[PDB]
Amino acid sequence: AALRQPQVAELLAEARRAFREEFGAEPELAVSAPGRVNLIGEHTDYNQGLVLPMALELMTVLVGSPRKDGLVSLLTTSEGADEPQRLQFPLPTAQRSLEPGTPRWANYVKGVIQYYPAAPLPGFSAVVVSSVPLGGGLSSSASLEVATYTFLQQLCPDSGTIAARAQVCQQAEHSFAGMPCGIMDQFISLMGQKGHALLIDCRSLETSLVPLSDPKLAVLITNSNVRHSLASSEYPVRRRQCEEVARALGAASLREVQLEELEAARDLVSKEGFRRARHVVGEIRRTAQAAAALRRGDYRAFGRLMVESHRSLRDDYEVSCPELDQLVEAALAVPGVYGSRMTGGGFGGCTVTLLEASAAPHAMRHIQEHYGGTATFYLSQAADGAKVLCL
Ligand SMILES: O=C1CCCC2=C1C1(CCCCC1)N=C(Nc1nc3ccccc3o1)N2
Ligand SMILES: Cc1ccc(C)c(OC(=O)c2ccncc2)c1
Ligand SMILES: OC[C@H]1O[C@@H](O)[C@H](O)[C@@H](O)[C@H]1O
Repeated sequence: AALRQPQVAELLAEARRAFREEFGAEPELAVSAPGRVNLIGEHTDYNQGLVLPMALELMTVLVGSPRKDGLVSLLTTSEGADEPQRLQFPLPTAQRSLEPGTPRWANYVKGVIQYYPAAPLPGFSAVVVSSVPLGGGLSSSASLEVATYTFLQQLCPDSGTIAARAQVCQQAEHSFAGMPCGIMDQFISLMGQKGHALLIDCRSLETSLVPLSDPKLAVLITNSNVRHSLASSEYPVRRRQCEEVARALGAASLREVQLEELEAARDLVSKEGFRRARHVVGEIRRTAQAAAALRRGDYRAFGRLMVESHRSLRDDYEVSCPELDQLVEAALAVPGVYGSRMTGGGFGGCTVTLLEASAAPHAMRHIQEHYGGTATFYLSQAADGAKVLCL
């Protein structure tokens, strides 16, 4: 009974009802954008590396209608949202630009509106709902940024590219939520497809849609139900650390750097600096193998790379925590688990376990009553990206 069921028809239903009640009318548009689990490729995106996320059935829905009066009126019904649940503001102009503040959940919608590249953007009324656990490491913020962006395209079609929309959503994250993220979470929330993982090349911005085509197996996502303080603080520190190496090795990005390179050039960089880049340059290689493992149906190599990916995160990148360490070591003990790791930024959030669909229900007995803290489970079919339903 720890396993949360998606209930996506219900989430749209609740969003419509709450719109009709709040604004006096049926909403004209529904949009959705999913949260994400990163199978492997941790802390590689911002080092121009490779990531292998898939989109979750956990999503953010905006239901809404254009206004004439050039203002934005928002209601969120998400339980975890900080108060107030409602915010109204005028559209930004040459004169007045939006600014982050209170409430925080609105900062994501403001940021996307502030950097939306097309015109003219009319005002709108919208209800915001999400089944993505808020700050639980499955990209609630990217799904609300991308759900917002998708709603704005219905108001004012952009004439742009998938990467342009990801960088808009990424800019809102940087400027309005003070989180200097890579492109992974936005890219996956835009481009996900049911029954596929998405290999992203964060140097070239090439993307591959890789079938998840053994249904014998599952990905179990485990919510540790913690966020440590160091989370917010440490993500940029790591990022600045990766960039100092790249300075010192005359590389424009760590991507360009290979493990033979870094071992021969230690003297050039810090002992921390060398171990930060040892993850990244290590990780990027492990992903490329994990992609090529997935296509060959080599579940057991992908598994083992995954554990390497955790051990590099835990020991070299130091962005795991005892709770994650303990959900991973606990998963890796269960026969038919190919692999387990922390996913996303770390310091709390979720693990992702690759295992047999028959073995998965053994785990949720076991994890719940052999996990120090409280487990929540998602059994994730790989899902669609950003979607529109005309109402
Ligand atoms: O405070 C933090 C720390 C950083 C991680 C982060 C949280 C909070 C920020 C604002 C409210 C409190 C939780 N929210 C999100 N994301 C998000 N808030 C949403 C609201 C409605 C719909 C979808 C949403 O996704 N991320
Ligand atoms: C990394 C990897 C390698 C191989 C396989 C078969 C993988 O899993 C799926 O194909 C799959 C996952 C979840 N739901 C359905 C299918 C994953
Ligand atoms: O794999 C680490 C990831 O951490 C995420 O939470 C962040 O939003 C991504 O851009 C990426 O840096």
